Amino acid sequence: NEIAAQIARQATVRPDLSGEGEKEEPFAVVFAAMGITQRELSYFIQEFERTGALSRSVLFLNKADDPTIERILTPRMALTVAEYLAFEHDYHVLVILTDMTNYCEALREIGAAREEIPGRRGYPGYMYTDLATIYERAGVVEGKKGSVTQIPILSMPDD
Amino acid sequence: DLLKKEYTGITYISGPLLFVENAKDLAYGAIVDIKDGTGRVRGGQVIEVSEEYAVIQVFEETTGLDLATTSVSLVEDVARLGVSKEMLGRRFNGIGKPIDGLPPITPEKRLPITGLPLNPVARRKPEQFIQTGISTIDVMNTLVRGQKLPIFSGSGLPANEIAAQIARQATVRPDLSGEGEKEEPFAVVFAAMGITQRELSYFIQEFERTGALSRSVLFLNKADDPTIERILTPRMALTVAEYLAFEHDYHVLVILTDMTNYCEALREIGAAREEIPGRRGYPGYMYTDLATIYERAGVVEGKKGSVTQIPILSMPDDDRTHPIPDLTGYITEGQIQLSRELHRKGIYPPIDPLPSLSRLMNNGVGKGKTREDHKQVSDQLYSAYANGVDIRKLVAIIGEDALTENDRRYLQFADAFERFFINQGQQNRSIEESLQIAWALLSMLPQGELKRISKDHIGKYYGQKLEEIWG
Amino acid sequence: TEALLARYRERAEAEAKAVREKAMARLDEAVALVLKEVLP
Amino acid sequence: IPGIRAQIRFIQQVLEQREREDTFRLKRIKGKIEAREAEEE
Amino acid sequence: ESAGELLVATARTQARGEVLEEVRRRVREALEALPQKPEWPEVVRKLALEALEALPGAKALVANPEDLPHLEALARERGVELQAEPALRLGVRAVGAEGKTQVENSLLARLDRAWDALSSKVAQALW
Amino acid sequence: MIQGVIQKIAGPAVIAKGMLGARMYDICKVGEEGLVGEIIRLDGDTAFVQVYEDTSGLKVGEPVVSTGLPLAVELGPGMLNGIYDGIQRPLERIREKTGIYITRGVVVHALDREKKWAWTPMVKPGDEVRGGMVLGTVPEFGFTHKILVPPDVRGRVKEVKPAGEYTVEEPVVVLEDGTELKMYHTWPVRRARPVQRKLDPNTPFLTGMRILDVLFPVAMGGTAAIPGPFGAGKSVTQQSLAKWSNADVVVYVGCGERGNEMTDVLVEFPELTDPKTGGPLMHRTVLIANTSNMPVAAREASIYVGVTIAEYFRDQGFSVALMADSTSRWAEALREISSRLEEMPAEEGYPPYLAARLAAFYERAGKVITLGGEEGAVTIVGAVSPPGGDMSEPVTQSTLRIVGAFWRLDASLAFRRHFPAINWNGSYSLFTSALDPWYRENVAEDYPELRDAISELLQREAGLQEIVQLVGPDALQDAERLVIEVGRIIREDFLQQNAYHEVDAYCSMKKAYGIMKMILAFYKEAEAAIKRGVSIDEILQLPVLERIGRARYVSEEEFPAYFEEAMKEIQGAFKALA
Amino acid sequence: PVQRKLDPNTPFLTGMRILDVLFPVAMGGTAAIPGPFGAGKSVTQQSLAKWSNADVVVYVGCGERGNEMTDVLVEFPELTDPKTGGPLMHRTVLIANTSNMPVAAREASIYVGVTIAEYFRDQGFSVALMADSTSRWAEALREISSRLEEMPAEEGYPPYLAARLAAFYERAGKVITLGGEEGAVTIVGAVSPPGGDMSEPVTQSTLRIVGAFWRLDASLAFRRHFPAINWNGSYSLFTSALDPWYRENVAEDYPELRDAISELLQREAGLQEIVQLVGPDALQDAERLVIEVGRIIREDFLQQNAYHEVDAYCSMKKAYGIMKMILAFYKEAEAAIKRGVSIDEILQLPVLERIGRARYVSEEEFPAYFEEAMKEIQGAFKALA
Ligand SMILES: Nc1ncnc2c1ncn2[C@@H]1O[C@H](COP(=O)(O)OP(=O)(O)OP(=O)(O)O)[C@@H](O)[C@H]1O
Ligand SMILES: Nc1ncnc2c1ncn2[C@@H]1O[C@H](COP(=O)(O)OP(=O)(O)O)[C@@H](O)[C@H]1O
Ligand SMILES: [Mg+2]
Ligand SMILES: [Mg+2]
Repeated sequence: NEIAAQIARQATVRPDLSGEGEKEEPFAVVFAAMGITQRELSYFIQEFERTGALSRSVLFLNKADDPTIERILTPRMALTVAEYLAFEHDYHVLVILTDMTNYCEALREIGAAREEIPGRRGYPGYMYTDLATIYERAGVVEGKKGSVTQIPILSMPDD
Repeated sequence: DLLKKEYTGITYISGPLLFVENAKDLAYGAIVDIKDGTGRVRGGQVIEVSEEYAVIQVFEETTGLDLATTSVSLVEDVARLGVSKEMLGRRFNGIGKPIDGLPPITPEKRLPITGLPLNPVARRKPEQFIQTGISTIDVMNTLVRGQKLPIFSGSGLPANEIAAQIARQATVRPDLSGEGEKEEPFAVVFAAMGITQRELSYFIQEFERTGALSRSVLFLNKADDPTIERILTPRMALTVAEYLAFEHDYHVLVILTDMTNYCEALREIGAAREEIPGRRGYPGYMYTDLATIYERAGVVEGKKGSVTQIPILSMPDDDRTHPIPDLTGYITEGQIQLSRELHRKGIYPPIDPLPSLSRLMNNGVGKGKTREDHKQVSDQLYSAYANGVDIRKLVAIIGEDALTENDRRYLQFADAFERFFINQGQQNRSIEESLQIAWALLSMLPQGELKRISKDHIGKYYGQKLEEIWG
Repeated sequence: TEALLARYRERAEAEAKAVREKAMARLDEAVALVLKEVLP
Repeated sequence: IPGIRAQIRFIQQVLEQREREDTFRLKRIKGKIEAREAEEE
Repeated sequence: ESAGELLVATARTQARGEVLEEVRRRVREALEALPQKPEWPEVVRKLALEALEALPGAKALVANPEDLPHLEALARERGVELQAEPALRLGVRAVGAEGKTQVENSLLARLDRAWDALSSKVAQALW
Repeated sequence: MIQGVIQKIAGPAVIAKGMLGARMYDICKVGEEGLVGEIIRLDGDTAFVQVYEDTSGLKVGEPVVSTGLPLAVELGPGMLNGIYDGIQRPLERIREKTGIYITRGVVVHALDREKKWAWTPMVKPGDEVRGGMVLGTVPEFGFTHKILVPPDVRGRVKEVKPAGEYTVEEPVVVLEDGTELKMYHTWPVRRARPVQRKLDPNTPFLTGMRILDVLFPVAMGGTAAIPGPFGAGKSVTQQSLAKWSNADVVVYVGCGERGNEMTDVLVEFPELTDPKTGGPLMHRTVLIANTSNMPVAAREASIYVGVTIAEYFRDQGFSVALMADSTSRWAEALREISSRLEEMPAEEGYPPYLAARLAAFYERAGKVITLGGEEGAVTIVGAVSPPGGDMSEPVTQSTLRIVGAFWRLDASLAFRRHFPAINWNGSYSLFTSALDPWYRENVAEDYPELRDAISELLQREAGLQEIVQLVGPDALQDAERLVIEVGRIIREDFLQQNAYHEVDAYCSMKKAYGIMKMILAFYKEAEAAIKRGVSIDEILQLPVLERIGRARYVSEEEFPAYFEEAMKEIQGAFKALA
Repeated sequence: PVQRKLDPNTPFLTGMRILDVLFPVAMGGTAAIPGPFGAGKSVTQQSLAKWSNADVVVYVGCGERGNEMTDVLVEFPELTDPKTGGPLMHRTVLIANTSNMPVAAREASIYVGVTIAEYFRDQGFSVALMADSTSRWAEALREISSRLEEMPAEEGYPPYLAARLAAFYERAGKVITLGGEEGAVTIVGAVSPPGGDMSEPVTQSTLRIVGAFWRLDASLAFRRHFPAINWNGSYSLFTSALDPWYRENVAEDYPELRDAISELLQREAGLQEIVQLVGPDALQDAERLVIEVGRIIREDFLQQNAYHEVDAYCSMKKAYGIMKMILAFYKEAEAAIKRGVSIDEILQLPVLERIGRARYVSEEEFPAYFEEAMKEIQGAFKALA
C-alpha cells in the first residue's frame, strides 16, 4: 500500500525530455478495493486527503464485511469508468486494484458453487479468461489522447 | 448369412459413440458399417447391447453423420481377420485394408481377432538363445526365443534405432548348442499405433535397406489416422503372427510401436462411456486388456514355430511409476530400460543395466547353450557396477582426495564399463567378443574382489588387457 | 547389376503372362461355381 | 536442506492435486447416475 | 538383388488380382441376366420368403418398378406391397418392419457379401 | 429352477430379467452354451450376473437358468498331482478335448469318474458317525487318503461295502435315513470348514532359507506376506519355498500371474524329489493355475478354491502349506467387478470390503484339532504387488495388520542382484518367542542368544550407517569400522543365498547355527585384538575370512567337520598373531 | 492431399545462434518451445518471424495479448524481407484472437492458420507457421468439454487432447505437391506450462510428436541471459541428417567444431556442482581454464541481443567464426598452462576483448575482423611464451 500511494503521489510524465512541450495535466485516479480492511482503507483515505488528490479520484470500495459475490463486479465497474473517462474526455487514468487475491477467491467460491471443472488448485478452469477480460481493458488507442494505466497489487500466498 | 439387415433409428451421436435403438439382433462385439447420406461407409463395433438400444464405437471420425439419413448394417457377429501365407511382403492400415496399391488378399481361413488363451499345459519352456549383437543385452539381460521383452523408452531417446538394430542382427547360434545350422531368418510383423511420419520413414527405409521387407507384414496406423482404430491393430498383428507361427512353423518377431498411444485410445473410450477410472483416468480393466495382448506370445509343445514380442513404450516424464510402464512390468518377462543420462553423454545404445531385467535369462544360458561362465560373469559385473555408482555418490558427498586405491579402481571400472561395454555405434558383437570384453573389464580388479566367479573360470580367463582387443 | 534388372523384368512379364494364360482356361467353370454358390 | 524442503513441498502439492481430481470425478459420476435415476423415476 | 524377386512377386499378384476381377465382372453379368430366366419367378419368391422368415412381424414389402405379380401373389401372407422404382437391383429390395426402424435386404448384389468368402475357393479352383 | 432371459450385455456382466426368487451368489448358466455365472445383485425382477468366461457373440433374449447352489468344489481322492483352472476343471482333460487353446463352454469333472481306487473300510454297520469322522482309507501315491463324513452329516451306518476296487461314484456307506456317502462330497468355497478347536503356534515352518528361518521365522499355522516391486524376486522365493518346505502337501495358487511361470513349474517339478520321503515332488502338489489373460472373474474363485482344498487336506490330518502367487491381482479383480457394479469406491478405487475379504481369507490359517480328533495345520504365504512399490498402498496396509510375519523386499538389493534381497529394516516376525523352546530342543541350547547377538550387530551397523553417509567410512574409529565390516560379512556370507546353486539352495538349521557361531567368534577375536592395538587393516586380511565366506557352499554331510576346522583356525589365527 | 512425403535434408535458419547451431530443425520438421511466463517465448517467435529464410510466415496469435499484435502491425511494414528486399509485412499472414476475444474461437484460429499454411505450401513455397500458444487452445477444449458434461482425463483436459495435438502437428513436412513441385511446412508451437512445470499434460502430449525441444528456463531469464535456452534439457533429432548440408554450405569441418563446443559445455556443466561448493581456486589449472572458457562460451556465443541493431541477426558463417576463435584460444590456453603460465595472467589478456565484442560486428566487417583476431590470438600466447 505504501508503494502504491507513493507512485500515485509522485507520477509525472516528463515532457521536456520527449520534446513534446505539452503541459502535464495531472493524472486522474481510480481506486478499486476488494475486501480491504478498515486500517488499510483509512490509511489510503488520509494519504489521498493529504496529497490533495481526492478531487480527481473515483473510489469503488468493497469493505471486508461486504458480500463476497459482489467482488466480481467491482473491477468491472471501475474499469468501465476509467475507459469512459479516458476515451471520451481525454483523461490519463491511473487505475490501481487493491488485492486480486480476494477477487480470485470470490471467483473460486462461486465456481465451487457452480460445480465447474477445476484448474490447478481448485480455481475454475476459466480463470485465465476471467482475469484477461479485466486486465486487457488497459492501453492506448490511436487517434485519441486519453490512456488507461493499471498497477494491480496482489499478495502471493506463501510468497 | 447373405441377407442384409439395416437399422435406422439413430438417436445419439457424440464423440466416438453412437446409439442405435431397436436392434436386439446385434450380437455383443459385432462389427457394423455406418452409411451416411452421401454414401460414404465407415466402420464400427458394438460394445454394449440392450433392449432399449445398442452402443457402437465409430472407428473413423464422425463428421457429417446425422440422425435422419444414416443407417447401420450388420457385417458379422464376431470380429474376424482374413489370414493367408501370402501376406508376407504386404502393407495394411490399422483396420487391415491394404495400402500398398495391390489387390486385396484371399484368405486361407478366417480367425477371430480377440484370440484364444493358450492352455498352460500346452505351452513349452523357452530355451533357445537369441544373439542380438548388443553386449548390454546378450551378456546381462539375455533374450530367449518365445519371450516378450519391452523396451522402456523416453521422450527423445532412440528406441526405434535399438529395435531396428535388434531385428537386423537377431539370430540364434545352433553351432554353440549343437542342433544343426537350420539358419532360418526371423519373419517380422510390425504394428504401429499413432506413429509419426518421421519414424515411419526411418523404419521403412531401414527394412528396405536390409531387405527384410520380403518376409515382413506391416500394420501401420499413422498419427493423423482415426484414434479408435488403435484398439484393433495389436490384435490384427498378433492374430497374423500366431497363425504364421503355429500353422507353418515360422519364427516371428513382433514390434509394437507405441503402447502409450494404445492406452490413450483405451482411456478415451473408457471416459466416453462414463466408467470409474482406475488411476489418472485410465480404465480399471487396463491390466486385463493389456494382458490379453502381451500374453499371446510363447512357444507351444509339439510345434516348431515361435512368437517373440518386443513392445516399445515411452514413460511419461521418465517415470516408471506411471500406470502404463508399471502394468507392463507386471505382465511381461522383463524390461530393457533406457537412460537419458547415458544418452546425454553420447553413449549408444543408452541401456541402463541396473533397472533392466530379463526373467527367462537362465533358461537359456549355461553349459550346453552358451559358454559356461556366462551367469557368474554377469553377476560379478552387476555387483561391480553397483559398487562404482555407490562410490560416485561418496565422492559427491566428500572430496575424492580421501579415496582409497580400492575406491579408485572401482570408479575407473565404472567409467571403463560405460565407455567400452555399453558404447557401440551400430556394431554387431558375437557373444564371444562380448564375453571377452567383459573379462577384459573385470581384469581391472584383483582376484580378491571377484567373489561371484569360481576359481576355475578365473584361472582360464582372468588377465586379458583391454588394449589388446583392437589393433 | 543392370543385367539383373534387365533379366528379371522380362522374367516377371513372362511369368505373369503364363499365369494369365493358365487362368483363362478354367474361367467358365469358375463363374459357374460362383453362380451356383450365390443363387439360393 | 532447502533443496529437500522444496522437493517435499512439491511432492505434497502433486499428491494433493491428484486426490482432488479423483474426488471431482467421483462426484461427477455419482451425480450423473443419480440424475439418470431421477429422470427414469 | 531383391528387386527382381520383388518384381516377380508383384507381377504374380497383379495377374492373380486381374483374373479374379474379371471373374467378378463375368459373375455380375450373369447375375444381371436373371430377370428373363424362367427360374426368376421362383428366385424372387425364395428371396422374399427368406427376407420374411429372417424378419418376423414385417409390415411391408417393396418390389420391382413392375410391381411384380409373382411377389403380389404372397399378398395373403403379409399386409402391404409397395413399388420401388429407384431400387433397381434385382430381388426383394426392402422389407419394412412393423416399426419403421428396421429394413431387410434379400436381393442380388448379395454377391458382395458372398465373394469375400468364396474368393479363396474360386482361386484354388483356377489354380 | 428359475429361467430368465438376458436384458443387457456389457463386457463380462449380464443383466437377466424374469429371475424372481434367485438367491444371492448362486451359480447360473448363461446363454445357450451354458457359460457359468454368479448372481451378485438382485433388483426388483432382475439379477446381475457376472460371467466366468468370454461373452462375445451373445445376444439379447437368450435364456438364463439358475443352478440354485453357490460355487462349490468336489473334495475327494484324485486331486493330488493335478493342475486345475480357477474353478477346478482339470487342464489336461481340457487339452485333450479342445486343443492348445482353451475354448469357453467346456465342462469336465474335477475328479476322475472312471479311475479305480483300492477301498478298505474302517467302520461297521450300526455305528454312529459325525461330520469329519473317518470311514475308510485308500492309497494315493504313498499317502493315505482318508474318506471323511461330510461336516453336516450324522446318523447310523446300515451297510458298508467290503474291501475292493471301486470308482468315486460308488456309494460305499449308506445310513439309516437313506443318505448315501460316496468317496467324495461338495463344499461351498465361501464357507470355512468347521473345526473342533484352534491351537497356538508351537513349531517352526522350515522354509529352507537362512534369512527367513533365522531372523524372521514363521510357525506352523502362521501367516506371512512377501510384498515388493516387480523384479525383486517373489516368484523365485515362493517356488523355492514350495520345493524345500517340510509341509506334507503343497497347494500353489496362481492368481493372475505370468503363464510361463506355471509352465516352468509344470515342466520342472516332475523331475524333482520330495525331500521328506524321496518320491517325485509333484506327487504332493495341487497346482491351481489362472494366468493373466484368463477370465477376470475367476481369480477370486481361484483363491477360494485353493484355500478350501487346503482346509480339506488339513481335515485329513496333514500339514498343508499354501502359496497365493499374487493377492494384488485378486484385489484388481474385485475392483473391476465393483466398477461394473457402479458401486462407490472406498480408496484408490478399491471396493469397501477389500479388508474384510482379506481378513476372512487369512484367518482360515491355523493349527486345529480336526473334527475327527486328529491334528492338522494350514500355513498361508501371500505375495503382495503394490503398484509403484508404494507400501502405503491399501492392500499392503490391510495385509500388514493381519499377518504374523512380514518379509519386505528391497528394490535396491534386487538391482544389485543381491538375493534373497529382503529389506532387513522393514521386516519383522511375531512368532519369534513362541518357538524358542523348540529351538532349544532341536537346534542348540543357545540358539536364541546367537540370533539375538546377530540382530544387535545388525542394528548397530544400520545405526552407524548414518554417520558413514555423513562423513564417509574413512573417518570412523577402529571399533566402528570393525562393526561395519562385521555387518558386511554377515550380509555377504550369511544372509545371502543362491537359489540355483546345487548346494546353497537348501540350508538346514544346524548349518545356519554353525555359521553364526563362527562369525560371532571372529567378531569377539577382532574386538579383543583392536583393544590390544592391532590395526584394522590386517584384521581384514586374515585367511579365515575366505573360510567364513565359503562356508555356505559346503554340502550338508561335510559341514560338521568343516565347522570344527574353521573354529580351530579362527582361534589359532588370533592366538598366534598376538 | 499431396502425392508423397519426403525426408527433410535442408535447414530452416532462424537467425539465432544457439537454435541454429546446437539444436537445428530442418525444413518440414516441427519444434516445441515451452517456458514459464517472462522467459522469452514471444520475442523468440517474433525473431523467427523477422529473420527466417521461409518464403511465407503465418503467425497465429492463439489466445494471447493484443499489444503484441499491434507491435507486429506497427513495426513489420517498415522492416525489409531478407529474400526479396521488400517490406516485411508483404510476407506475413496474421491470425489474431487475443485473450479477451471469445474463448471458443481459438480452435478456429489454429485450424485456419494451419490450413492457410498448407495452401501456400501447395503453391510450392516453404511456409513457417508459428502458434503463439497451444495451451490456450487446450483451455478452450477443456471449457467446451465442461459445458458438455464429459469425464475429464487429467487436470480437466478431455481424454482426446493428445489426438487433436497429433493431428495438428502432423500437417507439416516436405512434400511433392499434387502439381508435382516441392514445398514444405514448418510448425513451431509454444507451450505455456502452469508454474513452469514440464509434467503438464499438454507438454507431455506435445513432446511425443515434435522433432525438437527448446526448453526455456526462468533462472537464466532472471539473470538477463537471453534467449535463456536450457542447453542441458533441450534436444534435437535432426542434427545427424543435416550434416551433408553443413559440410557443403558452411564449412567442411563444421560438425567437429560444433561437437567440440558441445563437449566443452558438458564438461563445465559437470564441474559446476563441484566448484559451487568449494570455490574456483581449490581446483587444478585445467578445470579453471575449462570453467573460464565455459563462461566465455555462454556470454559471447550463446547469448544474443534481439534489440541490438547487429546482434539481432546472425548467419552460420559468423557462428562458425566465433566457434573457431574460441577453440583456438582454448587450445593455446591448454598449451600455455602446460608450459607453466598463470591462469590470472591468461584471463587478463586483451584479446578476450576482441572475442567478447565479436558478435557486435556487422556481417560485412566480420571476415576481416575474424582474420585479424585469429592472428592476434595466435600471437598473444607466443609472446606470453
Ligand atoms: N533475445 C532477447 N533479447 C532481449 N530481451 C529478451 C530476449 N528474449 C526475451 N527477452 C525479454 O523477455 C521479455 C518477455 O519475453 P516474452 O514476451 O517473449 O516471453 P513469453 O514467455 O512469451 O511471455 P508471455 O507470458 O507474455 O507469453 C521481453 O519483454 C524481453 O525484454
Ligand atoms: N533367491 C534367489 N536366488 C537367485 N536368483 C534369484 C533369487 N530370487 C530372485 N532371483 C533372480 O531374480 C529374478 C526375479 O524374478 P522373479 O522372482 O520371478 O520376480 P518377482 O519379483 O516378480 O517375483 C529371477 O528370475 C532370478 O534370476
Ligand atoms: Mg514372479
Ligand atoms: Mg508470450
